[PDB]
Amino acid sequence: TKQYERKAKGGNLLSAFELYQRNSGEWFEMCRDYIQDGHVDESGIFRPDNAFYLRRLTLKDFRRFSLLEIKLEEDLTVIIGNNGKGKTSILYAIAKTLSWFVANILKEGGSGQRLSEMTDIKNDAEDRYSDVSSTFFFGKGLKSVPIRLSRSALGTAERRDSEVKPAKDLADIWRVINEVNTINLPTFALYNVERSQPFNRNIKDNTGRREERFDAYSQTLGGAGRFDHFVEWYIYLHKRTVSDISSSIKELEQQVNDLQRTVDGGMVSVKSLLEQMKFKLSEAIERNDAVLTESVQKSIVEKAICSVVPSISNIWVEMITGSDLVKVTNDGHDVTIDQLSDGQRVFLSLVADLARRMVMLNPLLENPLEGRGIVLIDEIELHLHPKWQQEVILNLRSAFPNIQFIITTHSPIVLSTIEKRCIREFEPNDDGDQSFLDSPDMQTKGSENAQILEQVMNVHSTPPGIAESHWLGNFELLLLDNSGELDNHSQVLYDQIKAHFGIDSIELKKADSLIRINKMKNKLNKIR
Amino acid sequence: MRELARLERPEILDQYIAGQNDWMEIDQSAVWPKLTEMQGGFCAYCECRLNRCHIEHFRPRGKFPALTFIWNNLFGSCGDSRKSGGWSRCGIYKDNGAGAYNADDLIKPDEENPDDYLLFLTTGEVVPAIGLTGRALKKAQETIRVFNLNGDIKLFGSRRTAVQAIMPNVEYLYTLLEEFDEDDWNEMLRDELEKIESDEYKTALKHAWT
Amino acid sequence: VGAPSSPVISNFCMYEFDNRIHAACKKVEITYTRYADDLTFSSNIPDVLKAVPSTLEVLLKDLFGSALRLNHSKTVFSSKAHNRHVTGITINNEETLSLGRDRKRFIKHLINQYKYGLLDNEDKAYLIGLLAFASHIEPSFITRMNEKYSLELMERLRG
RNA sequence: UAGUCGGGUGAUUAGCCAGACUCUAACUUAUUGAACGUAUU
Ligand SMILES: Nc1ncnc2c1ncn2[C@@H]1O[C@H](COP(=O)(O)OP(=O)(O)O)[C@@H](O)[C@H]1O
Ligand SMILES: [Mg+2]
Ligand SMILES: [Zn+2]
Repeated sequence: TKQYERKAKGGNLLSAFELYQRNSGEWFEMCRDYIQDGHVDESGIFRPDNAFYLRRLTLKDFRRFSLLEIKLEEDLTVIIGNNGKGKTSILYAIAKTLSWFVANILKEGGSGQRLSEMTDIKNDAEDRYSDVSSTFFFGKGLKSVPIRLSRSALGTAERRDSEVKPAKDLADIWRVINEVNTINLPTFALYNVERSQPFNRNIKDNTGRREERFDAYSQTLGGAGRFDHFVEWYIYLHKRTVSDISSSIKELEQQVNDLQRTVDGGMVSVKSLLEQMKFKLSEAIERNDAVLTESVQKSIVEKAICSVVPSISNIWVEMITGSDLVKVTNDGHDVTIDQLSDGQRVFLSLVADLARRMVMLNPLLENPLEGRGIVLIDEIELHLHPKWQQEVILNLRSAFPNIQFIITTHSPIVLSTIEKRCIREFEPNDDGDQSFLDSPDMQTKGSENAQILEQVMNVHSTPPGIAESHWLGNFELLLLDNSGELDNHSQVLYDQIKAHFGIDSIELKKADSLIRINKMKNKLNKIR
Repeated sequence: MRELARLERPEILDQYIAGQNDWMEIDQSAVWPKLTEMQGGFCAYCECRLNRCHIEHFRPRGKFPALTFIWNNLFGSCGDSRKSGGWSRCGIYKDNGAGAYNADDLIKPDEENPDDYLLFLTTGEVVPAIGLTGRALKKAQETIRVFNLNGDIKLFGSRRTAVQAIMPNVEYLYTLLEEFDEDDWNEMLRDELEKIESDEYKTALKHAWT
Repeated sequence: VGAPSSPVISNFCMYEFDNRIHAACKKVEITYTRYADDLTFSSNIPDVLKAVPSTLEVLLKDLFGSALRLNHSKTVFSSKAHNRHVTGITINNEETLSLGRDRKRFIKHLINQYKYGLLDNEDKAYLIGLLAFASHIEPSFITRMNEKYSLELMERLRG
């Protein structure tokens, strides 16, 4: 129609797509360019012209929340609060919404997930129904994609309907355009506390193919990842790379060259091995000579893992024992995945799973990890030592620069690495009637952990329930009661402080300082 | 908290009369510059730097509707009902969080010197002053409880940190008393005590220095 | 919505609602108007509009119970920091009603096409209609177009 | 910085120039009906 033509020529993606569907060249190319166009910035990072992220979330009578609004950052949002403030509820609400995009990218008219009629409606809500309303942005040509998931409580005779058509409309553009000519697709993932699990290599899932592109959407919002799928996929990649003869020739050529250098260096014992390898190389060359995309995919993921996971410097597959084993160099030692600590394994699992999915869904990017998507992570500090908590957000954002991260944490150490604008904080005595979340007053990025504890997390830097925590205060008060002179009582407490904290303790130095200052103040008073 | 000097009364309080008028009616931008002259851009009770700030009725408008448009009764307190919820000291807590209190048993900083009642330890607690009994103790105790001067972790933290920053300089000045003649050392202490009028938590810094 | 009586009945049914909310807003210096199901509130006072949504919900429940409800997804706050529009009309930062930059640029595009005889009859008719609307909302824009494009061209177009 | 407003240029829904704004905070919508603008009469 002429109206659609005008809007489409103005840059409206939905109008362009409608014109494409009715006529089924011009309009197709508009849609495809809208999705694929972008540029490399000054830092060498690819940036899509049309970004995709969650802008705003509204919760009505959902779990603890009567009516709550959250504005999200395009890049990173961190939600903080005490246990029971609804941080996980917020992530669950978002994950259910995203399930509608995933379902419709996989299948026309696919069904996403639903709010629970048993648990998700606020217990004391007079209207016995709940609403989760989201708005997504996809460039200037599609500034608002509104979705509502709704559910009525189990007894209730009126039933409240969800509104998911806009999600389906956008997902249809991705699916249809991709079918005609391949495009990069968005990644959606949820990593909740269920990501901590025992590993068993023995169990293999025989449901679908791990090399098939849309397997990247399999259980993507289930909370755990599929680390098993990663391992299967990685072994697959390895087998294909080893089976490619030219890379094997190149690898064999490199091995022959390395062995020849050793023989030239005076090690005559390896001459027999060199001759064997030269024979193997000649045979490989003789066999019918023809870069595997599988080889590149493998390299990308290996680099991602090693860059993000601090203790891991290398990852590879061994088959020589007679079973396929993934091995890693962890803190300078070669180990199996099964031998990693739970903290290392769980974090490895997260990154491996995420990297795999991005590689599969972004085949046309030079760096597939620069793809688009929304990733939710609950309790990012789970099982991490403080040392690692100081690196984790920085590493993730470096590896995945165009993902919108929505994170929850209880860690001041994590908060010390993040800007205040990214932080959303619950009011201290909330009771689930606060209308809008806000950022803290203090700047967290680069600040001391003890300050973040007190100013942002509302916790004393010294434990108030321990008597020894009050001794210095009591000591000072005793000193001031006796005109600054150490009396019997003040001396006893001084000795207690010395005995408990030690001769080199900060606390004792403070006590000493108090003595010195007060003595000098008293002397001044006497002179006057 | 500081001994405040209430000096001159603004013109607008003459116009509005209690009973007829409500506090929602009166214009607040007329009232502020006289308070900002008195209070120095710092809170009446805690001495933070005012940024989110409201006019506070020392005796509240519910219990004392007679004492409403009275220049004695008004003070500039930290916090705001409007901009954000759940403020946890000073004006806002006196009403909401501090439950039952007799307003007679509170330090009014325009009338009284607080320094005779309150003591600021360098560890960052505020405590009753040394040797108080009966009513003088009860005022010190209830002022601390009702304005939440220890119980607000944000405030307890900020004050403790502010003092602990200066305690190298306090230590170092009182070593040099040995060496210098009196008039030079008395000038040095006069200077440091001059600077802290520009600072947050000025009472607590005074007690550390003096 | 399609019935000729529905506008009248709907306005009547909102009469008491309008009375109450208008009165309430006037006390706090908020301007209130309703265009069918679209409610607009504006003020020069900071931090007063935040209370309005809660007030609305209570009043709706009082008057209509659960029959009429706010669309919570459609509640939007704006200021002179951001785009402000009311029923398709842009309010610019000089407090003047405007078509908006993009619409004005589009109209200019169509006039330029007409100047070179490139507009089809359908587009021409469209352009003429849009200019009448522009004349009603932003007459100064028409003056500017006359200056930019020759009065003769524009008269020829509107004849 | 960013986003927004938009006076100008520009075979013109783009790009570029100029100036300005900033309550935590616009996402441009729907007919044949109703109302409004214009044309017709
Ligand atoms: N349907 C419900 N009605 C009321 N309160 C609920 C409901 N479901 C959960 N809650 C409350 O919500 C909180 C759950 O917090 P959760 O979402 O796990 O957040 P967090 O991860 O920050 O603890 C608990 O305080 C629980 O009592
Ligand atoms: Mg019509
Ligand atoms: Zn205060």
